[PDB]
Amino acid sequence: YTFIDKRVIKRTTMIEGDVETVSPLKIGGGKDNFDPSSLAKDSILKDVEGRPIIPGSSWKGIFRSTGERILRLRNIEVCSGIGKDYCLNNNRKERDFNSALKENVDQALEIFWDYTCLNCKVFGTMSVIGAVRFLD
Amino acid sequence: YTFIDKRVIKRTTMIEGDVETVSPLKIGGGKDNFDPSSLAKDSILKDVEGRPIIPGSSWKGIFRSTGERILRLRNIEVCSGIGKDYCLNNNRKERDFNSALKENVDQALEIFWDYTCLNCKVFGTMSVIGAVRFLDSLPISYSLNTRSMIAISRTEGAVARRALVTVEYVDVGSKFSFKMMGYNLPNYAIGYLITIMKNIHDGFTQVGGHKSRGFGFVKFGKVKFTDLGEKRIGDEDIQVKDVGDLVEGNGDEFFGRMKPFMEAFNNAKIPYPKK
Amino acid sequence: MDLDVITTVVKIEGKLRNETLLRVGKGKTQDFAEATDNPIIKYRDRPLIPGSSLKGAFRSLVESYTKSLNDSKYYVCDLDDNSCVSCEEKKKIVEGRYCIPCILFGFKDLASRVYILDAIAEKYSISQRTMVAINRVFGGQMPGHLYTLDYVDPGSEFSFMMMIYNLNLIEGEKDWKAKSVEALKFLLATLVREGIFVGARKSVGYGLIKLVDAKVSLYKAPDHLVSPVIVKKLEEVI
Amino acid sequence: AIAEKYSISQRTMVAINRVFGGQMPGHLYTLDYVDPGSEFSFMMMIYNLNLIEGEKDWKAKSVEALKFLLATLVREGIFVGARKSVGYGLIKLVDAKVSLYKAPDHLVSPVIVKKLEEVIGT
Amino acid sequence: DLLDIATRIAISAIKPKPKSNKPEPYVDSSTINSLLSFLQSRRNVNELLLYIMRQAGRDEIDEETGKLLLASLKDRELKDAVNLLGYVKWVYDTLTGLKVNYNNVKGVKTFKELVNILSK
Amino acid sequence: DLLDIATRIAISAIKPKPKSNKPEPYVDSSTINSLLSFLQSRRNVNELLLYIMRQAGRDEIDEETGKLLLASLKDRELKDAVNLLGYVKWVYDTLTGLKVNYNNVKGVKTFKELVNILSKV
Amino acid sequence: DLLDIATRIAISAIKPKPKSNKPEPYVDSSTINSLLSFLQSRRNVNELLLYIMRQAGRDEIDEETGKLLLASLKDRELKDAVNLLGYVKWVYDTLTGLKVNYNNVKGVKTFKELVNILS
Repeated sequence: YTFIDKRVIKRTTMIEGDVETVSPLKIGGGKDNFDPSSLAKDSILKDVEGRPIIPGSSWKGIFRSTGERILRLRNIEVCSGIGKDYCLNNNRKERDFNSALKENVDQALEIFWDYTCLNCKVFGTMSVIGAVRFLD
Repeated sequence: YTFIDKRVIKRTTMIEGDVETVSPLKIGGGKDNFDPSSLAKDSILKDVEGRPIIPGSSWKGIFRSTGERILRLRNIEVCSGIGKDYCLNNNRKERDFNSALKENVDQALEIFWDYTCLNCKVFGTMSVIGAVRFLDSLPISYSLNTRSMIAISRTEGAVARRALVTVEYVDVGSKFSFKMMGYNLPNYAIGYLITIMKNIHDGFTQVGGHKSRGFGFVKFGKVKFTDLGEKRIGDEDIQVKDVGDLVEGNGDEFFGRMKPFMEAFNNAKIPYPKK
Repeated sequence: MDLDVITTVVKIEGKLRNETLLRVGKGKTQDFAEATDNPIIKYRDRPLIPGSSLKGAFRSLVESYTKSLNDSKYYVCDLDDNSCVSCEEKKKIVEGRYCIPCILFGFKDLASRVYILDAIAEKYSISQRTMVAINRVFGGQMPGHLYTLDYVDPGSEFSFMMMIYNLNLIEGEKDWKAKSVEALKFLLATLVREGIFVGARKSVGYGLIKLVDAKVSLYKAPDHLVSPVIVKKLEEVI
Repeated sequence: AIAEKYSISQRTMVAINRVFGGQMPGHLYTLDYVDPGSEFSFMMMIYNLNLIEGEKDWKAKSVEALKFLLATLVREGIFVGARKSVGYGLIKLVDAKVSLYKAPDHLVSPVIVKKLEEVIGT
Repeated sequence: DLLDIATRIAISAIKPKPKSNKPEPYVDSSTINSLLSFLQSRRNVNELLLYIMRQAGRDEIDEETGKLLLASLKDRELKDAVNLLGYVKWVYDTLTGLKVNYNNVKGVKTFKELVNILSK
Repeated sequence: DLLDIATRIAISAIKPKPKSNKPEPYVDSSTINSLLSFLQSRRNVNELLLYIMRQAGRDEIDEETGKLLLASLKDRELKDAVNLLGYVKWVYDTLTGLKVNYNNVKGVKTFKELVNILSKV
Repeated sequence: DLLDIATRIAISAIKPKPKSNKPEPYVDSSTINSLLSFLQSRRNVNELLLYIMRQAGRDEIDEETGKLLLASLKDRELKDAVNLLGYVKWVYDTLTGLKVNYNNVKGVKTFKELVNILS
């Protein structure tokens, strides 16, 4: 039950890798302004020094969608982790979880372990922080 | 003892330095109060001059959370500090301290010493003041930049755009003046604070709003450590090698300089709480 | 001790510049000018530091200084102790144990010789900061402990005025009841350079006053009490 | 003295700290203050002392002491009332009329009505 | 008097919000507290009016309510402005806490009439 | 006279407060002291009415007691309002100190009746 | 002070766009936000002037509004520039939300005149 409990960090895993673009890459820069010395009107997201960084949000979204596809392939039920559609809401256990938050923590942990999916318990869901952090 | 006794100040420690943001930091604040200084859209707890100061309250909360994590890792009985107290109300001996507040001041001192966690003594829980004090951070080379996450993506379906959202953060490379002070802090407490600071510096702990998306990561490039007063406070303190009084330098060599303090704190049998 | 013969009148008047945002409490009373359940105290839309709070902070700092002196001749006694006296000199000789905080800020058996006025603000600005807690389990959730506090702007002048009687500072006392002038000078130096911490939070850095400059005017009774004898800047005094 | 324009305010203060640094509920008190900007009707009478013309012998010293007290009241001010350490209570005479009467001739109307400012400092 | 203006503007601001799931005031107390905080922080009337206009343009403020506020604060001193804002906030808080119906306070123009209505 | 009004107001304000786990009146002595202090400091009757209305809206002052206070404190002089508030405070303090049950005291509408009730037992 | 300049700039900018099938402003709030963000990030007044000139040349800012911006930001410090840009953004938001008509507001010189109009 250490997976959900964030009080104690009993392990720490870190992956540092290099991403090489086999195909051309275009991360949308907002298509609303071209502040730096870009090339086309639809500028990609870049640092003030011109460095075209990749947002951590994009990594998180890509990983979440790929995991959704993988779990759907493995016939494993999974939340959508977006909008008003997470299996906390789908299972109608949100009110009980909110009550348990003020109440004994063990009940909240049991609820979040039994009535919860994997993607929105790993990447995180509403009012719960995910276990994994994505950097830029 | 001297650690909880604030009548006499036998040791003063000052950790002052600059903090550099290696990540798009966003502290937030004022989400329900959109009355800024006419700068971007989302308030990020900035002064009226337009400078995004990092709140001391956030610094504390971060320090207390990291210390709680560390102590629970080291098998130390530490509770939360929000709606309860370390032991006290959590313990059976709650009203005993209140009774001893009036008379037998030494008895009350003893109750606190044997019935509290380390974070209780270093941060204060109820009717008490912690041995340490944080301050706000003043941006020096701050730069503001917005970003929009309006993207709802495929949504695992057909719709590719349903909602919209944008955020305003502090761009990387900004510099903030960081200062914190401590009173009657023993050697092990100072080493534990340095351990918390090193955990923050390495990146294991993050400060900000979008921590899951990798928004808060800060590092120290120049931090001064000035110690004034006695070298050891309590009998539980470990006699550390005399590193002097003025400790400074780059962040890496700074933390390499505070190795005796962290080593002493790790090699310290913590008496309280007795339980 | 001696208080009926007013020999030296020392007046310090300066500006207290608030370094970090300051919050002073009040009796939870309500007024139209505020919308917070726990606002800061002010007189007619003018935030001010009550003289009582400054007196308490100064007394606490002086007591800490005296106890750090670690000398038997100078002691600090409990506020609620009825057996304490300001001075307990005995002729065993003329050696006697005095209480510097009791001498300066008074006691139940001796009035204070250091009159401290309030300090109203001129270029003030009230700022509201909202802080919420983070539940340790399921980090990030706000458990509803959302409390918003009022503050003063980081930097605003305050009218500071303090009166000291029977304690020459510019010239000083030779050896009679000394170490009180030294304690007062140490307190003033701490206030000017470092600045003391006052306020409601005082642990997250909320509240750090500082005295930028103050003319020290000395009024002596025999020659001319109304006309100042010597006027000097506080920096030269310390 | 009565303030024709008075403004009474209350300011409760717990004001208790110890080694721990909290507030003990036992030590808690509230006080009521008249706000600054209240003018009190003040009248004082002196017999057989020429504050204007001056006096001689011991009467001269008495008049000098009275002049000193009046000058201190007008310029510096006098603390009176509650705790004087905290700046509670400091009166200052704004403007005064000094009417001198000499018996048995000039008692219906004063010979000279001069501002106290011009009397204390000459 | 200032209180009459405050009552009138609070009445104009307590109008029901059109197209809402539940009967709620068209203006929220958070907006009023934000007005007070903005005036206290900025300490000027011009940008206070600018903020009021921006809020009114971004919904959450009735057009007539914004017009009345602008007319009231068109030429006022800082102390008078903060006094009026405090009175408005207190009156709005009273109306919200009492759950007074809008239709029964559509004709009040003074403060005494509102007091009589509340008492009865 | 004014004493009867004050007694009725105090009786209305001493009714037990529902949804409170401890037996206590609907209002608290702190509220009465705040009322008196606010009236003294502001020296205005309309501001006092605003304070009363806001306190009633804060769900801490009984609506009947608030209506009684507003009815009494209109077209009334400042001195009369001060006297009425002082009488209300004194009657409330007496009832609190004597721990008078609201059940056997809600049926009196005259100060003399309250005096007789207290004297008899 | 700065409010009058901001109101003049916003009024000049809000004039209707020619050959437009819809009654739309000649410049949209996106441009104002882009200007403010550019000033906040680049933090160079000369770069801000160059960006304003480029936007004017891109037929996004009419020449009169560009001239007003250049005159009002010719030799200003960074803090004054960001304050003026924020004032301009807020005034543009007010005008857009109120759906004011340029034909009855063109003759505005001071902020007080705008206040009087919005009454």
